[PDB]
Amino acid sequence: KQYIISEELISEGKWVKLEKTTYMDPTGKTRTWESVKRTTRKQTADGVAVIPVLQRTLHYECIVLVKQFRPPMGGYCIEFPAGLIDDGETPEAAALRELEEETGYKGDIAECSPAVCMDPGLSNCTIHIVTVTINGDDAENARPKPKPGDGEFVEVISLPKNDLLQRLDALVAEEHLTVDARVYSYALALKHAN
Amino acid sequence: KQYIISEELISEGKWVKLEKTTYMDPTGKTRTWESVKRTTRKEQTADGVAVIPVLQRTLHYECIVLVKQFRPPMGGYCIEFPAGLIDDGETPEAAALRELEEETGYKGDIAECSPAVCMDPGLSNCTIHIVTVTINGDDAENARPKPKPGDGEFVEVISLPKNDLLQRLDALVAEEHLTVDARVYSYALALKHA
Ligand SMILES: C[C@@H](N)c1ccc(-c2cncnc2)cc1
Ligand SMILES: C[C@@H](N)c1ccc(-c2cncnc2)cc1
Ligand SMILES: [Cl-]
Ligand SMILES: [Mg+2]
Ligand SMILES: [Mg+2]
Ligand SMILES: [Mg+2]
Ligand SMILES: [Mg+2]
Repeated sequence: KQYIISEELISEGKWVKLEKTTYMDPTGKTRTWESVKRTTRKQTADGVAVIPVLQRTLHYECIVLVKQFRPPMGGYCIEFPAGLIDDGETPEAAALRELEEETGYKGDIAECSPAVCMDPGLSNCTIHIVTVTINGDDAENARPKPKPGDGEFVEVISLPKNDLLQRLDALVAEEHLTVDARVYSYALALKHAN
Repeated sequence: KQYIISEELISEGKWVKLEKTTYMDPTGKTRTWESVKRTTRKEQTADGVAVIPVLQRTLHYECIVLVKQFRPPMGGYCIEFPAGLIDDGETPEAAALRELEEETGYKGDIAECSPAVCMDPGLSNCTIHIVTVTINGDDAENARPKPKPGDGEFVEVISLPKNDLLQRLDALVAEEHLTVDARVYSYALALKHA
C-alpha cells in the first residue's frame, strides 16, 4: 500500500547525507520524511555487530563488549564490537575481522542474522548481527592482540552472560557511560527468558 | 581523555540536523566526525521510548507484541517494538504506556525502565528508554484492543510467542519483504541463547 515517490538530496557530507523522502500513505495522501543515509554502502547491509560469547572452561561465559568515545554522543558508549562491511566482504568475514581488530579475539561463527535496521524512523542503516563463540582456552586467545585501525580507540570489557543486565546497570551507575540499545535489549531478554 | 571541542551546524531540517563535530582523540590530536541529531529533544532524558510488551494470558504462552509499519528511511515495512518520542514533560514510563496504547490498543502495566540507551552512537546522539511493560490480556480492557494511531501513523500489530520469537520472526522475513529491527532481533537472539 505504501511506497517511495521520490527522494530529494538536502545535504551530503563525506560520511552521512540527509534526504527529503516523499511517500504515498495508505489513504492516497502524499507525505514527506527527513531520512538519513550513510554515503558508504553499495553490500548486504552497512555493517556488522558481533555478539561474542567468550567461553572458558571453569569460568562463567562472558559477553565481550567494547567501550569507545562516540562523537555523536559526546561521550563514551558500551557496544557490541562492530564495524562496516568492506566492499566484497561477507558479513561473517566482516564479523571475525572486526572482532579481532577491536578485541584481539579470534572466534568462530555460530549464526548470522538477516539484515536488520538500526533506527528505521531516522535512517536506512542496517547490520547483520553475527553470533560468534570465542574459545577462550585456545592459545591464540590467550593474550588477545587488538589490531585497531586509524582513529579507533577501544577498551574491551567482558561481562558475565548470566548477570549481563545487572553488570551493565552497575557500569552506568558508576561510570557515566551510555549502553547501546542492542546490547541492552539482549541483556534484558537474557533475564526475561524462561 | 576524549571530549568534544565544537559542534558546527551543516544542515537543519524540521526534524533532523547534520553537524560537524570536532573532538580531541586520546593521543591529543583534533579529529572531526559527522553527527546526526534530532531537532525535537528538549529536556527529556532521551528522545524516545521503545516498549517491550509482554502479553500475558491464562492458559496461553506469553507473547511479545510488535508493530509493523512503513518506514520512509528504509523505503519498506519494518517490524519493531512499539515506540515513539517522549512529549515535553512526559515521563519515559508515561510515554511508553501511551505509545503502547496508541499503537496497539493494549493497556499495559510498567515492569521496568532502562537508563537512556543509544540507537546508533557512531551516527547520531539519539537515545531511548527501553520500557518493559506487562499486558494482562485476561483484563476485559485488553480483550479486543483498539489502536488509536495519531495523524500519519499506520500500524499493524503482530503478537508472537516469546518461546519461539526468533523462528517466528525468521518465518515472517521468509514470507515477505520486511526488515526486522535490530533491537527486536537482539532480544529474540538472547531468548534463544538463554
Ligand atoms: C505526524 C507529523 N507531526 C510528523 C511527520 C513527520 C515526522 C518526522 C519524524 N522524523 C523524521 N522525519 C519526519 C514527525 C511528525
Ligand atoms: C578513518 C577516518 N578517516 C574516519 C573518520 C571518521 C569517520 C566517520 C564515520 N561516520 C560518520 N562520521 C565520520 C570514518 C572514518
Ligand atoms: Cl550462543
Ligand atoms: Mg567499530
Ligand atoms: Mg572496527
Ligand atoms: Mg511509533
Ligand atoms: Mg506512536
